[PDB]
Amino acid sequence: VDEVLENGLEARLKLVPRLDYGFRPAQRLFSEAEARVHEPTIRRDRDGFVTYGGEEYYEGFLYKTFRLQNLIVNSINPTLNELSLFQSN
Amino acid sequence: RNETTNTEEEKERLRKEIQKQLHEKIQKEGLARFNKSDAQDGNENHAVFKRYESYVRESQIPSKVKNLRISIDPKAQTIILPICGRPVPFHINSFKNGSKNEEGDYMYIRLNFNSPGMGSSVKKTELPYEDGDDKEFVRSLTFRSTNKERMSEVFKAITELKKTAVKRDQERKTMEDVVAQAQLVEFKGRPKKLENVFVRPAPDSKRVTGTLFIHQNGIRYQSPVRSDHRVDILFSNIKHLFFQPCKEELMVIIHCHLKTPLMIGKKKTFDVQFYREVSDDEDELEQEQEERRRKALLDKEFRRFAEEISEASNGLLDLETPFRELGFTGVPFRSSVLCLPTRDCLIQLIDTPFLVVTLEEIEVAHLERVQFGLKNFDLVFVFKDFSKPVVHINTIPIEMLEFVKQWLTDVDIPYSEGAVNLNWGTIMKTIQADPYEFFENGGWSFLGGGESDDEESEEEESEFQVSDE
Amino acid sequence: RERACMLCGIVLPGRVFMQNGCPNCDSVLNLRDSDQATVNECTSSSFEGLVAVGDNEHSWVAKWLRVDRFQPGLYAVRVDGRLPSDIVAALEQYGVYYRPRDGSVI
Amino acid sequence: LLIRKLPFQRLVREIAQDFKTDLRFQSAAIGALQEASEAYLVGLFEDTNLCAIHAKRVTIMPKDIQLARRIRGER
Amino acid sequence: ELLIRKLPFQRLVREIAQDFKTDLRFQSAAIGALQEASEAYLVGLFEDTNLCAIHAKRVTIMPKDIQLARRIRGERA
Amino acid sequence: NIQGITKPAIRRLARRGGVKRISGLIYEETRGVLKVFLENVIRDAVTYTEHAKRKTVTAMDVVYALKRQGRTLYGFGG
DNA sequence: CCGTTTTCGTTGTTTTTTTCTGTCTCGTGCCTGGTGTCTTGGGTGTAATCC
DNA sequence: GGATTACACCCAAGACACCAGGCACGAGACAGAAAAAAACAACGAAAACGG
Ligand SMILES: [Zn+2]
Repeated sequence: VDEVLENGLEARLKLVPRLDYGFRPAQRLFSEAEARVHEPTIRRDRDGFVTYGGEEYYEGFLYKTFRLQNLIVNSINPTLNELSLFQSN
Repeated sequence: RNETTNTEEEKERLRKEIQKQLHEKIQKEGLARFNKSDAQDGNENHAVFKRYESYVRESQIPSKVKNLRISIDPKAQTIILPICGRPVPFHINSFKNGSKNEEGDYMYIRLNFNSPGMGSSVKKTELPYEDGDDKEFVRSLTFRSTNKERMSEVFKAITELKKTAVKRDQERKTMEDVVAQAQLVEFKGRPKKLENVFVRPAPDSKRVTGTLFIHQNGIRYQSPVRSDHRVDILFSNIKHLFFQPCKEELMVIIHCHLKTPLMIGKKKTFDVQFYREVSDDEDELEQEQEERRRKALLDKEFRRFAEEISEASNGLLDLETPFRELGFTGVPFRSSVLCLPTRDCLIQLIDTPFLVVTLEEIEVAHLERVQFGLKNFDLVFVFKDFSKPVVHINTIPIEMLEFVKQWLTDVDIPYSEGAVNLNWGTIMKTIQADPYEFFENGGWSFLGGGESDDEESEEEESEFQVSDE
Repeated sequence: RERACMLCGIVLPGRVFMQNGCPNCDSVLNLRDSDQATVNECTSSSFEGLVAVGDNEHSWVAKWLRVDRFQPGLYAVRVDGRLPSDIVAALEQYGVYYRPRDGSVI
Repeated sequence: LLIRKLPFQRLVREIAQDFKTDLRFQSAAIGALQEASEAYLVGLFEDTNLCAIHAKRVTIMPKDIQLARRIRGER
Repeated sequence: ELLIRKLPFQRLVREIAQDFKTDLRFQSAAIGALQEASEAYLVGLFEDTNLCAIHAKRVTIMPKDIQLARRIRGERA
Repeated sequence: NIQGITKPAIRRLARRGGVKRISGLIYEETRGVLKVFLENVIRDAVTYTEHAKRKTVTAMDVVYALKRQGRTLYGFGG
């Protein structure tokens, strides 16, 4: 939970992107080189903050707002693999 | 201030003295360029008729003609018309326009043909018929038929044949004055290249990014989507090479102005532009700083590439950059644009159509609309080649008048001022008819008439600087 | 569309809060004289427990909700979101103590 | 002055004939009226030329005059 | 209702005023009057700009439209 | 403090003025125009204040400064 | 308000020639047609709360 | 059992805009008719000055 919206109905979250760059693809850090090779229409707004296909990826991690009705805030079961993938940066 | 206005006005007397020495110089260099022997050898110019033919032999006429009806031969661009049992051919070139009217059971189609007297929009240079005061012309033929559907199809096919003929003639003209250029010699090693570049005019209706390559005797633009959309430009054919960085623009530019026009796709052009675009409270201020970084990056890369083009030319091409601080706003075409001086040219490259005026090719500048408290003025450039049409720059703000006059003086261009928009279509045709007689009677030096020649004034009151009562 | 003014607890449409401001909190919030960000920071559309009060003076509920000194109308038992630190300091400048109605403070 | 001095005098008298019958005029009244009228019209033609150039044109048309008088605040 | 936020306009006014005399005070009614006048002026200017844009046979207002309107009004020389 | 006049505010002012589509440079152009207007008006107001030998700018100074420009304002004590 | 001076406004006549016009052809710019691609709607479809 | 509904997304249309073609109404050109303009002289209303 990178950001909590003051409204409390939604919140901006840090996620691992699920893209194929052109039934869901496995989660993987957004790779700018592969994204440009498969889709040269990448946008840039800041250093380390990249917007590709309308989705904002910050230093390889997706940052997208999600509804409160889209989250489980209790009985959360973590895995080392995801923990390492999140804490490596 | 009085001693500075005296100093500034003495520099303005030097400005006027230079302008007078420029008018006298051009008058002497017009009398030396045109001799009385050239006036005696006056060349009369005559309308050129493009000769065409429908058929040479009666065998060439198709056997389909046997029907006593209107038969069209697209291969020979011919409309065979049944005139009293005669298979009379009429070439699509002789044909002008057609009108179809279904009156009752018969379809009355009147096919009009080219006839002198405010006829076709084609210029006098090329006439669709041979010049002849004693020549009589078939102006129109009206036919009727009981079969409405076929007669409608025949009319469509005549109209299509005319459209195809006009399109082919435009395509030819867009390739005509274009001089047959030498073939670009590819560089045998790894060529220097600039990627993700857009070209203007575009070779296809679709805007596609390409790569620009430097070769031994020119540059090549090459689209990644189609190999056939290559644009080759020889160094020998480039007249001027401009670079323009993003000082206020959303775009970076490398512009090639050409000596001879090239046929890019369907368009004849003297100008070929290569460009790329940057476009895609502290956070918004930082986003402007990130755009300023992206500007500086593309500026550095495209400037370097334009210098590398200049180096590859072996000193045939100088790299020019616009002096933005000397720029003024005006309307050369249909939009208000910033006109930018360079070393050797007056340019506008941001919007199409492009303006490129070479300063050395100017004979005289005329400032139109200049008079008592006027809001704006127009600037007219006359060229040394009187066959070249004059260039108008309209609505230059009156605040820029004294700056433009100074700039024209600093470039050794004579100028004149007038309250009225003088017609140049008239002025030029008279000057083209006899250039020698023009200079004999004072050329533009007499027209200038800088001398105020005003002594009438408005009288004066009893001159008495003494206190009264 | 309705929002609950965080300070007094009244509930009114957000456009009403923007156009006219809070009839009770305008002496300390200036909600009408405040931009949309301040309106959101003092009026929240996410709330719970609609309350209608008829007589502030004698209603024990109004005293329990500390709204017995305000205009009768629509009020919310719980309001999502709290006043910002700068607005809290501004109110403390005026000498008025702010008690959150978010329920997390009791 | 581009307009003449006698047609303009007659126009001024004709217009003045509505507000009070048989009114005399003075040495520098008609001259001042003509100067003001020509200055006003020249300014209006300046604004009209600006609008016509704005429309990418060179010919001034009555709608440019109307736009100029609208922006000036003229009724 | 006023379409500009009050604090930004107050900060802008104080920033501008600080270039003529330091330690100046403004009654709140002075800022309110300034905001009313500025918005009324800007709305009239935008109406003239819209008229110019429609005259040019367009829908999008452009900086050249603003400059032309201000020139015709007699505000820019 | 001139960045406080955000793009949405200029959009709102253009919508109340009836403008249907807006270029991207309109915002900077409008900021410049507003700055010029405010500069003139505040300069006149501060002149009035200094003459009145005050350190506070009243509503009367603003009203007289607008009357000076020809922008007469009603409802502020005029 | 009343008497004075004398400028320049009103009155009329003759002559000049620049401006208005009848007439023609050409062209350039007004208007119709073909096309771009963006902002947005209406809909399917997957998925769901509620009682 | 039943139903209306949230929500993401696809297939598609309305709109302001860009580019091209062509036909006619305007500018340019020339020879002719018109009356605005220029120049002249006469008369005196009324403007500028005074007590
Ligand atoms: Zn409240």
